[PDB]
Amino acid sequence: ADTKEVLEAREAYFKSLGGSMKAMTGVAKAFDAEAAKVEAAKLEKILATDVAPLFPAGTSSTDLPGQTEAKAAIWANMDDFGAKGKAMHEAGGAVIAAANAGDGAAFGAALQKLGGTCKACHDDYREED
Ligand code: HEM
Repeated sequence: ADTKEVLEAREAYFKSLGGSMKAMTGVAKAFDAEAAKVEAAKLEKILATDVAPLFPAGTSSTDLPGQTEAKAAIWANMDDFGAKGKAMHEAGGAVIAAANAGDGAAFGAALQKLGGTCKACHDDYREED
């Protein structure tokens, strides 16, 4: 694709996810049902973004040095990359459901699971440079 925009788009998407994770961690530390539901509503919209089109072949850190942290491995293991993304979506759905139920204990436990999915993908597909 016209490389510039996909790189901006996916970085914006992950940045918003990071912000969401940061806010929900604070809520988990001091559970408040209304704060949890507000963050969940935001996360719900973020998770609706289809990022597949944002990862066209040829946009790795090897192809565009210093402009992205996406490892070439992503395109070498596309099915796994998609599997890891689905795991996050599922874990994220579980967090939203917990927040909407107003269950603090379920919210915290679900948040840990979501965090694990960020790490699982980062470990294999994101540059640590
Ligand atoms: C888990 C909910 C999750 C979070 C949180 C998260 C955050 C995140 C940030 C803050 C970045 C850097 C973005 C920036 O430019 O500032 C980032 C980057 C990448 N991520 Fe991530 N990420 C979470 C989850 C996942 C999952 C489940 C995957 C893989 C299926 C994934 C992948 C990536 C990749 C690739 C990058 C690099 C993108 C680029 O540099 O173009 N992340 N993530």
